Amino acid sequence: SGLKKFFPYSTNVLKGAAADIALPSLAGKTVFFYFSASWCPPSRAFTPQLIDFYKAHAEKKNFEVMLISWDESAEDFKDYYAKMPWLALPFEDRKGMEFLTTGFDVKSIPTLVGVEADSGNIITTQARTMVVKDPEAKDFPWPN
Ligand SMILES: *SC[C@H](NC(=O)CC[C@H](N)C(=O)O)C(=O)NCC(=O)NCCCNCCCCN
Repeated sequence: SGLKKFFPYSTNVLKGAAADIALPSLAGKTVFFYFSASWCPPSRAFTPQLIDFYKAHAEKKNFEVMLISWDESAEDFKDYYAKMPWLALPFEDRKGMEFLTTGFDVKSIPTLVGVEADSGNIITTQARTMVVKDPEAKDFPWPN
């Protein structure tokens, strides 16, 4: 996996209440790293739009979303991630969050960066705006 250079400290990611998801289940997909936090109103307001997009398109367009949390506390993470249907980098992997923030040049939230799982190549850094501008995914994955 292609993405293994982006997970130095977590071998499993979250889905719902579990922590049994491994990286091979992302083979062949585009993976969107979603930088967000509940303390940020703009981020909170973008999340539902991304939820509708995910329900409409995740299967047909073969993508996954992974929350990379800038939340303030373990409790805030738990409550905010519980609103989401997709994956998350575990909160206790703070170092891994900082690694990805630096690696994808994330200076603000919400930010959504799409990567090809098999190569690890960044495909798009504009997915936040394009989920809003292209809600039917006509031009997905919006390659930069
Ligand atoms: S809620 C957190 C904030 N996000 C926004 O305000 C939303 C931005 C935009 N309208 C959008 O909707 O995407 C956020 O992520 N703030 C963090 C941040 O931007 N810090 C970077 C500050 C860098 N300042 C540079 C100063 C250099 C001067 N020489």
